Parts: sequence; structure tokens; C-alpha cells
Amino acid sequence: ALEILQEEDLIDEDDIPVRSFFPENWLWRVETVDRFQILTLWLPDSLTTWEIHGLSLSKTKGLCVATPVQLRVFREFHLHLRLPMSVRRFEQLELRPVLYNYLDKNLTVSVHVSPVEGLCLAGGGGLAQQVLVPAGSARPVAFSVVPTAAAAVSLKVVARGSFEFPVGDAVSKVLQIEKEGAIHREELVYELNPLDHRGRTLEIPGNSDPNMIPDGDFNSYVRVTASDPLDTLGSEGALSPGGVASLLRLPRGCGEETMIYLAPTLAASRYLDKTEQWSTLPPETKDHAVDLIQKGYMRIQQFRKADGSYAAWLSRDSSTWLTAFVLKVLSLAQEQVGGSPEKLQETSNWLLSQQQADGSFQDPCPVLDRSMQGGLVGNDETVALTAFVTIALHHGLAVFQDEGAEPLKQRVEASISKANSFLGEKASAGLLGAHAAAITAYALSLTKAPVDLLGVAHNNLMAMAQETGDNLYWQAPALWIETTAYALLHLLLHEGKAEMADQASAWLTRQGSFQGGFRSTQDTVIALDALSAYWIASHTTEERGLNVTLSSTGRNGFKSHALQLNNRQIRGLEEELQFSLGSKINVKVGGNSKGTLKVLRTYNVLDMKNTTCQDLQIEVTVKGHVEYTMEAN
Amino acid sequence: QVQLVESGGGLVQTGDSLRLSCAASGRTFSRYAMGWFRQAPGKERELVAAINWSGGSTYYADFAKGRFTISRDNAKNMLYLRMSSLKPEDTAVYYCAAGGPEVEITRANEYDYWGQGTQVTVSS
Amino acid sequence: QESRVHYTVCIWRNGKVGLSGMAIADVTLLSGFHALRADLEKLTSLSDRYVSHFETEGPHVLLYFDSVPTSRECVGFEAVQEVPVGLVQPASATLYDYYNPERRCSVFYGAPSKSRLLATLCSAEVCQCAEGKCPRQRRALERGYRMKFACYYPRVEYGFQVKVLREDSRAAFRLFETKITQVLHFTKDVKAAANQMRNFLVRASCRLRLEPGKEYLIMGLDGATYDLEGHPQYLLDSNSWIEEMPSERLCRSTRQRAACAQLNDFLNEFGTQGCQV
Amino acid sequence: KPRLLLFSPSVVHLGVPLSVGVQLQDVPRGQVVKGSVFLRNPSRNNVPCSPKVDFTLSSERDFALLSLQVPLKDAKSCGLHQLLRGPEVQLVAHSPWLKDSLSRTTNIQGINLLFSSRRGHLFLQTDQPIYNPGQRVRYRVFALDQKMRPSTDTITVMVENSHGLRVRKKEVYMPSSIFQDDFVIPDISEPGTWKISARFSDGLESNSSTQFEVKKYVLPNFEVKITPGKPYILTVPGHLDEMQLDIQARYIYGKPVQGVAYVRFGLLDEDGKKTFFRGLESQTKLVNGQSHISLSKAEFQDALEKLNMGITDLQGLRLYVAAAIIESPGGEMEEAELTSWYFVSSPFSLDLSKTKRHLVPGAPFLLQALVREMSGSPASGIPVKVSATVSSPGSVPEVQDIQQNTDGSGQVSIPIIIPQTISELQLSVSAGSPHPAIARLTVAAPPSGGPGFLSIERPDSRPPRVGDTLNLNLRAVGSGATFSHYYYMILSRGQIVFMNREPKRTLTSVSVFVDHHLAPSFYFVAFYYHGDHPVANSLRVDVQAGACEGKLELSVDGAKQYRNGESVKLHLETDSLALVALGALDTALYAAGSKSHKPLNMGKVFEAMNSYDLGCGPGGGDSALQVFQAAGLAFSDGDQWTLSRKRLSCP
Ligand SMILES: *[C@@H]1O[C@H](CO)[C@@H](O[C@@H]2O[C@H](CO)[C@@H](O[C@@H]3O[C@H](CO)[C@@H](O)[C@H](O)[C@@H]3O)[C@H](O)[C@H]2NC(C)=O)[C@H](O)[C@H]1NC(C)=O
Ligand SMILES: *[C@@H]1O[C@H](CO)[C@@H](O[C@@H]2O[C@H](CO)[C@@H](O[C@@H]3O[C@H](CO)[C@@H](O)[C@H](O)[C@@H]3O)[C@H](O)[C@H]2NC(C)=O)[C@H](O)[C@H]1NC(C)=O
Repeated sequence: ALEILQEEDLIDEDDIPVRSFFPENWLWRVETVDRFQILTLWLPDSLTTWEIHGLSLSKTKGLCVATPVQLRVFREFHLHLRLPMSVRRFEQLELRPVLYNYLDKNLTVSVHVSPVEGLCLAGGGGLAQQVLVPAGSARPVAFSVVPTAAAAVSLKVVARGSFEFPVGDAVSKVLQIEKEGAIHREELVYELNPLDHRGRTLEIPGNSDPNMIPDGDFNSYVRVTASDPLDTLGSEGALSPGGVASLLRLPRGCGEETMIYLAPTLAASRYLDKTEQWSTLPPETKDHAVDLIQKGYMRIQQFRKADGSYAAWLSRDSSTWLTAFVLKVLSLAQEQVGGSPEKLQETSNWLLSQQQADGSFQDPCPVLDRSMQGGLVGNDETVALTAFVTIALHHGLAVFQDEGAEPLKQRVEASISKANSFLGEKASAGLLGAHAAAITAYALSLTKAPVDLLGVAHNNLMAMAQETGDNLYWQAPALWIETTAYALLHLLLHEGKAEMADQASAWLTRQGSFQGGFRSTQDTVIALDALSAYWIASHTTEERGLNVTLSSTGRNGFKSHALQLNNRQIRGLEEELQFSLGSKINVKVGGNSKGTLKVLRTYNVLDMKNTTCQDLQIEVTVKGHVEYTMEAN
Repeated sequence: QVQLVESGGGLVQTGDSLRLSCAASGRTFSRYAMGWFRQAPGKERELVAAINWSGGSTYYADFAKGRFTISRDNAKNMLYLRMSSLKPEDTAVYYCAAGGPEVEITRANEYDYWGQGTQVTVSS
Repeated sequence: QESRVHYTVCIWRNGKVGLSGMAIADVTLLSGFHALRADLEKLTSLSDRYVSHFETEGPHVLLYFDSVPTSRECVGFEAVQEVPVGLVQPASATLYDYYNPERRCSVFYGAPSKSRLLATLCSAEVCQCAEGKCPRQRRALERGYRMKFACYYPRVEYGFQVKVLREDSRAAFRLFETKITQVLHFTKDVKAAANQMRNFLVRASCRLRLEPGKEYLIMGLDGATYDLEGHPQYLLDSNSWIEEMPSERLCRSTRQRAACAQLNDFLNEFGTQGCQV
Repeated sequence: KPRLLLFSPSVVHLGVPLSVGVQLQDVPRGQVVKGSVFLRNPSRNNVPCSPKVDFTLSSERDFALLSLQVPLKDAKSCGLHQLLRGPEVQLVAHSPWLKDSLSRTTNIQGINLLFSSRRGHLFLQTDQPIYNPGQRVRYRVFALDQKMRPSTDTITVMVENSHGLRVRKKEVYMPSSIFQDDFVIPDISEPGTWKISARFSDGLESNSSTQFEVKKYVLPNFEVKITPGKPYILTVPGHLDEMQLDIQARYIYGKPVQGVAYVRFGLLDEDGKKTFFRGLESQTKLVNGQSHISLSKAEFQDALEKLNMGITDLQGLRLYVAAAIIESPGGEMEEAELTSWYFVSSPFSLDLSKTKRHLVPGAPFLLQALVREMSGSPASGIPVKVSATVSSPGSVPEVQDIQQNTDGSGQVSIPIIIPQTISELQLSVSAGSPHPAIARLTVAAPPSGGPGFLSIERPDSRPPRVGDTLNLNLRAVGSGATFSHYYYMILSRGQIVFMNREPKRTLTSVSVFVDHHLAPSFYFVAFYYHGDHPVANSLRVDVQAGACEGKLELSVDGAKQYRNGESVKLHLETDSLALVALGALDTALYAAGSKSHKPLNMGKVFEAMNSYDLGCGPGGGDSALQVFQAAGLAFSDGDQWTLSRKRLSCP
């Protein structure tokens, strides 16, 4: 009756070109083009439109991109086989190829799926299905497929027409089969600390889970993160670069009068160098400050006597404190001014001629203006004279160049070490002064004292630390600025940027923030040498390394992955980590930074419940009789 | 690898016809594209004809259009070259060559696999 | 003259604790049917009409529903036949949520005279295909030769003569518990010996009657399923050689003396030496 | 009374020659100066970070545009990489003319600058915008320098994943200024966006990167697009605009889609909370691949009563349209959203960012604005009315009203008359009829001292192309003309391109040839002196070129209509010997992306050239120092000098 059909009036199947190559990007080549070039290429089997972009990079006319070409492909009679994303084995799916007819003829097309090993098809794969497709319309041909293999099965779907009008298309496409079970991610978090002894070496357990599918293993990756910045909020500074520029003064009067202008000018230059505030000033101010030191270096050379002894005038007898005070300054000016090295070598020779029998230093006649000496004038004058030459000979130790003065340099450090037998005896006595203890222990840590005679002056100085409010010190007082400034230079050598030095630096910054700045000589020079050493030490963070090494044994044999993280640019590293199984893993950690290790082991887990439609529901039942062809009995 | 064997060539006069053949071992012959080349003595390789990896469309050189015909049978792993109207300047060693899908046509260096080449000599 | 069949579609929800809203019904008909349009717009002009919009083109019916209940709600329609169907095969039907299309439900449905799912043999964790015509019982002497079929045209993997015991009926199959008489050749099951428990299964829709208590010769291809007791399990289908061994009333006769000698000399050549001389 | 002038851009880039301008001013006739200029590092004594270049200026040849070579070997040996706080360096001109004649304290005059290790241009594109997990990723980089020519310096590339961790790192030489590489996504990787960075090995601050998405997807067969009739909707209480949309639904290969379009509606806020409409759902049949849906005005106010709001509560917000069609025989579905259809108060957009500030009293104020359609193209033919109210200097305020239409691409240029001794200027700009867009602007006067003022006007307000010679006029306003010459310079891409002078005349003009060196953006800074005090003004002129120096045209000829597998001759045309990097990308990938990635066009190349632009604003200044450091210059005459800026902040 109404059962009109074709019966082997069809084409040969091998006369149909099979569509098999479906990329998503192609033409990925770089050609060398001398003005004009033709590339003769072949279009793939995907029926879309293509956007062909281009980029020209010439050595004479530079960079240029092209307006892209919309290239359109069209087969007019074709079938589209859109797969699902991933199908499991022993999960029945419906392949849906859709026939497309853009012609003006009522066609009759037989569609079959070619039988490939790895798929259980309807009837074994040899059976075909006819459907007639109208003109300008589209028709689907369903196929209920269940897979068998675990890897990949290349299936081919062939649609062929009759010889009344020869139409035909065939699509071969590889189906991806998901492994047995569901995915499972396991995070083994470990907070790293190679510093101290919290995790310098450790082991990691395995994962012989009874929920493991035995052949469904994946790769397991490692990733490591060093989340350790540095908070800037702990260094306000904010010392004014205008009152320091007022301290760049010309040397004026005699030997005393010059050094209350010259030594704050060098200490303003050495502060503004090491705090790097020459950008707030014109750069003419730097080369002005060189010429103030350049004229002032050979100004005191007029006052130099013929033995390395210094005084205010030539008729006045020489002072021991003033000769050490210029030797402290001109040693630091040897970097700026290329003066005579050996003339300063005989300057220290006069200071060794006044060596006492017990290790002290004695001044036969002092300076006239005793406000230049600062907080030295008091009951412990002999202690403050001895420790100040110890600072002065250590700064002048770098002037002793080559081997021509090195036998005299042995006589310098022997007179220092005999003075360390006298300064260490007064420091282990106990009751020193406030200023006299701060200049003593700073002189001991420069010239490398023995540590049993060094730390007993450390704890005796830290006992005198009366603090109030949120400040820590030893209306502005003029004498207490110098005592805090000598203690801040000593504290940065034992505990560099400590809990008290971060607050004691903020006290005398406020003392120099008054109108006029600092109000004498020694509280100006040493505190600008103290806050310059603090500003470097508060802006010098460099914690790095984090060496980490992992090693394992198993299916691969013995393999190991070593990696170092920290260049403080990258936020983390991840590697592939091809190790064995969930078994046998050794970790060795180095470096000195805080880290966070994460090991991501991924494998396949058990099946459990299907959970086949519990929210929405759909059911359909059909009854009746349909005519069929072929089959068997 | 997938290998190639040429046959069919020989001595012939001017204006005759000839059927070349290219046998192909291996299983993935339908995934590679083919092309007949030639090389004159003294000159380098040039293209005669080429056919798609699916056998759906053909390409011919500017002298080879109309006179020559390339065909592919993916069921027997064969490549043919139906030739007609021969000239004495067509005397060359005719090569059979294989290449990928994203390959160029005029570039001889971009094809992957090659045969040994057959000799077609046209006299007058 | 035109012919037609009738459908019945019933959906509901349990999603009062889930994602609510409206719904789109997306079903697939058979491979050569298209829906009758006048039966579908019967549910567009009613008061409690359920369907608010329809559009069909061939074997594909789209139905928009504005309300989903917790109880059974059924809509039936018809579809005519264009071409005869060349294969027994199910189809799908997917019910999407209208505001959240990734939350859906896809349930297969089968033929009215046949079953729903495809025929497969599932035991332990590994299943096996079970399609492809039906195995036939050959009698040969009442009606190709054995060595030609054993080595060259399917390459037969296992060789066994075996004794049939118990006939079960498990799901859509008919199982046969057996007992090995003589081991001839083995590919899988390396540890096969005599008097072992083997299950041979057959498709229950086929016409194959098997006689218990008698000894047959069964040759074919190995399977990937294992039985309930641990032995490898074998499938009777296409490319399987089913001949019963003749009784001693028949081979002691004079007419089948040289005819049984072809059968017994096959058991000694293939059982002790195997293929290729 | 005599001055030495020193100009440079405010940010030095290392490895790049630094353009240094030098100029004598108010110098006698028979005088020749000599000297040098170099980069100097303080706090490492005075070790130079550059070899010096000598300059010699006569009294008649009194200006010189120098090129100070900045090598990386001298910049590391002086100690700039070991510097603390921030990246600062000094440009120093050395001459004994300041000490042996002008009696100043040093033979040194200079300026404070910032230095940067960012140099060159790196461009890089990927194989795809979106990839499945387990797919090969191909990428290319392209190495160029400051002069937009291919560079050969050694670079380092790295690949950062979806969480932001380095999974691959290569350091490769550049003999041919390209680098192809391939790597594979892991099979079990999470979705996200990855980041391929490229950076020079000795240039530490070379940010250049693009991003690609990783997502599980199967490739679609058809792209769904939602196009409204207008990109806006008026929320005037007397009139509501219509809400009609067109859903074109076509395949990737050209032909329309036979299907049924299923539409849901809703509203969306700024946080991202979707509020759908229960009811009012649309289900339409596609004919010729399009579906014209319409939302009625009676249905719209009924849905707001269900959400207990009204028409006055639509001040912010946007109307959300989500559409998902189903192919009527195919059974294939794809989705599309529409998330940029805002409830607006006016159909036009005002952009007064091209209008300069700090303008000269006694000169015409140039009100230049840009009129654009709302979320659309610039519109022409729209009237703009400006109510200019000058505030009180001690007298009554006066109101001016000047109307002018927009010429081309929304460009309007309205000069208004500003007299002397202004206190401040208040603007009330109205544009469009009906329902106008408004903008208020208060600009401050220069302070009441007056050393002299300089006005810069532009007669041809059209944006010129490459090859157009543009004329500008200069008039000195508000002081005695004791000066003799004007001096100008052209700033482009953070360098000093050209520098010349022009003599003073009655109605003085100068012609500037717009070259291809002058970028899509260049500055014009001109100045003079009144005694010993500077008077300056500046102006920004954009160039609407948008063309390559060479060319690259791709063409597949014929009338198209190609089947699969056919031979295609791709034609390649270029002006020079060029390396041509090609790629043929699938347009169906653009529908599979959740956020559709925008690739590399020529417009991204021109905006990479203005990344080195050091100027902020249209130009001008109430001071003469504020003209220079808003243009990106540093300057010192010996007494007045510019402070160093704090990177590209510009508050
Ligand atoms: C491809 O096949 C279709 C059949 O599905 C062809 O369509 C049909 O065209 C005929 C034209 O005579 C239609 O017949 C008419 O029937 C109406 C019934 O009311 C009658 O009033 C007319 O006088 C005429 O006899 C027929 O209805 C129509 N089929 C359908 C389903 O509408 C189509 O023409 C074929 N294509 C080609 C290119 O031949
Ligand atoms: C230059 O390179 C650096 C590193 O090589 C990159 O810098 C930074 O990238 C992050 C991206 O997460 C930016 O962060 C953002 O923070 C804002 C909050 O202010 C947040 O709203 C954003 O969503 C984002 O998370 C960061 O600002 C940026 N810059 C710095 C100095 O850390 C980047 O590749 C390049 N930097 C720039 C500014 O282009």
C-alpha cells in the first residue's frame, strides 16, 4: 500500500568522498613573501565559515595586520554528526546525524553506520535505514549505540542516495570514551617552613584507596606557592629634605669653627646619598656639595702640623679629641676627594703616641668650644675620649692601603685591643654614664671585640631604656638626641631592624622635625649617620631561594624533580610530576622563605548510584503494529 | 611508515596514452593526501597533478589540464594517472608522493612520504 | 490508503524541591514517522489544554508546557508511516527546564512489540554485545566441513565438546549450565580442563531449542564476560558452530561409518595439534 | 638675565636613545657656548650611566635636538639596578659657561627624571580564543623596538595557568623576531583563563600578554544573535521607548536556521543578580532565520507590579534577555544572552574630555566636545547649546548662549569669548532635542600676577590624516612684547621629535607637517620669555589616520561558493620583503565562548604606540611649569624647575 521504497538502486558507497578531517584551526604557517606569493592549499571537511587572519612583519615598513577574509564552505547535501562531549563505556547514547537537503528535489537516502570493533550497533552494524528527505528541508536519522572499548573508536556514518539523482555524504569521526568511574581530586596541603626545623625534610603517605579503579589512574601534579610579601607600613620616615639642605654650609673660621660647619655638611651629604633624596632637590645641589667638601678637605691641610697633630691654630698645642674628630671625617671624604692617603696614615701615628700604660687615652689640652664636643663633657670624660678614637681609627682603617702601612696597621689594632682591655674592663664594672655607655659599646662592635666582653656592654646599655607613650628614648632636649643616636647605630649590628629600633628611630625623627633641626654639632652628625643606616636597613628585603626536591620510586623506576621557586616575581609554580602511583615519595626542602605546598593527586573513584532523573520526569509508551523489513527468525 | 611503489612507465612515441599506477602499503592511506610529481634531467621537481586525501576534488598543473587525469581508490590503496596526448618535452622521472592534509601544493619539500619514481620517455 | 499508530506521553515532576518553572518537551519519533498535525493542535484549543505551543517537522515534536504537576498528566497523539523501518531500535526523549536548560532529563523508549534497551550480556563489571541475527542448530548428516571453519574463515578461538545440563531463564536470555568433556583448543581461559562449570547463553527471543542431557560440539569466539562462579563465560550468536554429536546408535551404523570418521578425525587433528597442519 | 634651557621627556627608557633639547636664551651676539650632556648617578659618587655627547650652540644657531645614547652596560655599572625607594635618575648638562660667566655656584645645570626598564613592543597571538582540556596550544610572539621595526633582543616567555602559576618557561634568541611554541592543556584541568607573558631578558618591566579561555565545549553548528531595534530605552515619565528586538539565528556556513525561538525576559542590576519575569514568555517560529519579538507596554507595567516596583525605580538597571532556540528537525540547541541594554536618561552621550582647562584670560575658550549615540557610534547633526556664565570679579555675572551643530563624527568646536580678569568660569552644556544631555564644568583662572600669557588657536578643527600640513596661530596676550622669537617643539610617543623656532610678526603663523612619526597622538608646546620668567601653553592634536606604513591584503578570489576539499589559491600582497604569519580560524568558536574574546586587529597596534605617551590631559596650564609637566617634560632654566612625577598617576 503506502510502502514505496528503493531496494538496491543505490550508489556504491566507495564513490562517496568520506568526510574525516575536521580541525578547528589550520593554515598555521609563516611564509617569506617577496612582494607577491600564492599559496595553493586544500580546504578541510568541516562545513562552517573560515576567518583567515594575517600579520606582516617587514624590516623596512614595519608591522601591519590584514583585514580578515570570510571564506565560506558549503556542501548543499550533507549530514552533520555532532558528538557529545564525553560518553562512558557501557552507557547507551543516541548518535544523531541530521541529513540536510538544500536542493529542490524530494530525495530518498539510505543511512547506515559502518560496523567498527568497539561498538554494539542495532543488528550488528550491517542494517541500514531509509528515510525520504523533502526539498529544502532536513531530516534526522537516529542511532542507539552502546560502546565497549575503553580507548577511542573511529565510527563512520554513511548516507547514500539512488541513481535517480546521485546524492551522498559520509562522515567518519573518532568517539572519545570516558574511563570507568567518576573523577576524584585529593588535596594534600602542607605549610612549608624550611627555616628552623619545621619541614626541612619530610615524607608523604601513599593512597591505596579501596575505592580506586585499578587501571584508571591519572597523572598527579604538584604546585607550590610562596605567599610572603613585605608590608611597607613600618617605615614612614618623612624626614624633611629642606632642613637637611640648609645644613649644606661653607667652612668658615678656624679648626674648631670649620668642623661645626664641615662635618654637618658631610653628614648631610652622606645622609642624602644613603636616603636617595637628591630627586627632591635640583642636581646642581649635589655638585655644590662636592665642591664644599673639595675646598674643605685641603682647608684643614693648612692647619696640618708636621706630625699628624691637629689644633685650632698653629701656635696652640694639639688636641687628642680634635685630631681623632678630623681623622673620622677625612677618612669618609676619601671616597669623594682623591687626596693623599699616606698623609692620613701619619695622622693616626700621633694618636698612638699618646697611648697610656693601661689602655686609656688622655687629652693634654682640650678644644676651646666645648659645645663642639656635645655630650662628652661630664664625669666620664676619660671613657668618652677612649671610645671616640676607637670609632675614629676604625673609620680610618680603610685609608691604610696596600702593604706599605700594613705593619703600622698591626700597631693600630694592637692599641685598639689594649684599649678593648680597658674599655671592656670599664664596661664589665657596671655603673657607666648614659652617653658614656652608648659610645663605648658601639666602638666595641666595630673593631670586633671578644663576644664575652661585647655582650656585657649590650645588656648594660639595654637596661637604660626608659620609654613612655609610643616612643622609646634615653619640648625637645638637646643632650638626649646624641645618646639615642649612638645607641641606634649599635643596635642595628646585633638585631638589625628590631622591635625597639623600629620605634626608637621614630622618636629622634620627631626631634629633628622641630623648627631649626638639630641644635648642636654631635647630635647633628651622628643622628644623620644613624637614620641613614636605618633607612637602608628598613628597605633591603631579599628573602629568596625556597629549594624543594621531590623523589619517588615505582612504575617509572626511580625519578626525581627538583625546582627552586623564588625570584619574587612569580606567584607560584606547577609541574607535571610523573611519579609512579600513590606510593613511596620523599621530599627534601631548602631555602629560607615561607611556602605553601599543595599536591593534587587525581584518580578515578567508584561508580555508585546512577541517579536517573529524580527532579524532572518524562515517560512515553506506544502501542500498535508497524511494518518492518529484513531482520531474522 | 606507509610506503610507495611506482609502475607503468616505459618507452613510447609522441601522441600516445599511458596508464600509471602507484601502489601503497600501510593502513592509513586514506588519511594522507597524494600527488604525482615529475623531475626532468637537469631540472628540479615540479607538480603534475594532486588529489585529496578523501578523493573528492583534484588539482592539475597549467600544462596538465585536460590531457591528464588523476584518480584515487581508497579501498585498494591505489593511485592512478590516466595520461593522454604525449609530447617529447614531457620526458621525466615521474614520482609518487604522500603528504598531510594541511600541506601546500607547489612546495615539493612539504610532502612526507615518497616512492622511487618511474621513467616515462616520449620520442619522435 | 494511509496507516497510522497512536502514542501516549505522560510526564510529571518531583521538582518542588528542585528548579521550577515551565518546560519544553523535545521527543524523537521513529525513523520513518512524522506526527499528525491535527492531533497535536487538539491540545492547543482546549481550556485545560496543557500544551501552549507546538511545531513539528518530520520525526521531531516540540511542545511547550506552562505548568508541571506532581501527579500523572497524559497527552496522546498519532503519527503516520512513510517508509518501513529496517531495524529494531529505541529512541530518545529529552525534557528541558525552561529557565535552566542544563537541568534536563533524557529517558529512552522502545518498540511496542520489542523491548527498550539493546541486547547486552552483563555479568560482574564487564558487559558484552549480543546483537547479530540468531544462532542456528545444524544437523549436517540429515541435511561446509569443520576444519575449514575452525582455522580460516572466522578463526575459531575455543574448541570444546560439552554436555548440556540445566536450562535457566535470566532476564532476556536463556542460560545453559554445562560440563566440559574434552578440551580441543583455547585462547582465553588458559586453565580450562575437563569437568568444569561453563555457562553458555543465548538470546531468548530466538527460536533455538537446546536439548538437555546430550553432548554437543560448540565452537566459536571467546567473550569478555565471566560467570557468577569465576569461570570465563561464552556467547552463542553468529559465527558460532552448533552441531550435536551423533549417538552411538548412529555411528555404529554402516551408512554413517565414513561420515562419523570425518567428525572423529577432526577431534584428534585440532585437539592435539591445532591449526596450520 | 641669560638662561640655559634643558628639555627631556619625564620618563627615560633604558636601551633607548633619550631625546635631549638644549637652548640658549637672551645671549649676546658674539657668544659661543660649549659643553656636554649625560645621565649621572648620585649616591654612587658621580659615575655616569651614559657616555656623554658634546653640544655647541652659537647665538644664531641657539637650539639643538640631541640624542643621548642610553646603554644597559653603563646603566648597570653605575648602580641604578641596586637603587632603593623608587626608579629615579638625573639628566645633567655640564658646561663651564655657568661658572666662568654667569657666576653661578656650579658648572652644572640639570633636571630630575624617572627611569624605566620597559622598552620595545611585544605582540603575541594564540592558536585559538577557546580550547578544550587536552588540546594543543600554539602561540607566536613578535619582537619590535621603539621605531616599530623588528628587534633581535633575547626574550623570556612564560605560561601562567588558570590559578596563576608558571607551568612553562622558555628563554629564546630572536634571529628572525618570531617564536613559535606548542604545549598541551592537562586533561583534568579546571576551566578558566590562562596568560602567556613575554618579556625581554634585560628589560625587567616589559608587560605584554594576551589571554585565552579553557572550557569544556562541543563545537556548535549555528550562532544565535540577539539584536534590539535600539541600544537604549528612555525612562522619561511622559514617554517610554519601544521594546522590540530581532533574534537572527543563522548557521555558521551561511544558511538560516529552521527552528523555534524560546525567549525568557528579566532584569539585571550592577551586582549580577538576575530577576526573571514569571509569565510573559515568548515562543516563536523562525522564518528566514529571524524572530521579531515584541514586549507590549501593557505587559511591561504589569510585570513590575508583581515585583512591587514602578517606572520611577528604573534609574539604574538593564533589561535582561536570554534566548535559547532549538533546531526544529535537528534537535540541537544553543543559547545567547543580551546584557548591554541599559535603562537610560538621555539617548546621547557627552564627552568633554577634549576640552582643555586652565585657559588664558583675554583669549577665546575652545569648547570642543564629542557627541555619541548611547552605546553606539558617534552621531552627526545634533545641536549643542552652551550657557556660559562668567562669575564675579567684583561686577555682575553675564550669560552667553551660543548654539552650533556637530560636524563629523560628533565633533563640535565652539569658541566662546573670555575677557581679562576672570574669576572663574561655569559652563552649562546642553546637547540634543528632545530630552537633552547635561554636563557641568567649573574651571579656575590663572592667579592675579600676570607675567604674560600665550594663546594657541586651531583654525582647521578637522582631525588630519598623514600628509596634511596643519597651520596654527600664536599671539602673546597680556604683557609687553620685549621678546623677539617664539620657540616650539613637537612631542610624540614620549620623545622629542622635532624642535624649531619661528620669528615674531603681526599675525604670526607656523606650519607643522603631520608625519607618520607623529603617531595617532602628538603634542604642540610653544613658549617665550617675558624678561626672566617663562610663559607657556600647549595643545593636543589627535591624528585620525589608521593605516599601515606598508600594507598586507589577503584575498581569495572568484565569486566564492566553494565546496569542501577544493583547491584554494590564497593571494599574499605586501609592500616589502616581509615575514607573513597566517592562520585560518573557525567562526563557530565565537559562539561557543561564554565571554567572546576579541583578537588582534590594527586598532590595538596604534594604542600600543601611545602606551609610551607621557602626557595627561588636553594641555595647557595656569603656570608655565604646569604646561611642561602635563605635557611630559622636565625643564630648568637655573631658577625655576619641575619636580619629578610619580609614575603615570596624574590625579
Ligand atoms: C515533494 O513532495 C511533496 C509531498 O509531500 C509535494 O507536495 C505536494 O504538491 C501537490 C501539488 O499538486 C499538492 O497537491 C494538491 O493537493 C491539494 C489538497 O488540498 C489540492 O487542493 C490541489 O489541487 C493539489 O491536488 C500536495 O498537497 C503537496 N503535498 C503536501 C504535503 O502539501 C512536492 O510538490 C514535491 N516536490 C516536488 C519538487 O515535486
Ligand atoms: C604588569 O605585570 C604585573 C606582574 O607581572 C601584573 O600586575 C598586576 O595584576 C593584577 C591582576 O590580578 C592587578 O590586580 C587587580 O587589583 C584590583 C584592585 O585594585 C582588582 O579590582 C582587579 O580585579 C585585579 O585583581 C594589579 O593591579 C596589577 N599591578 C600591580 C602593580 O600589582 C600585570 O601583568 C601588569 N600590571 C598592570 C597594571 O598592567
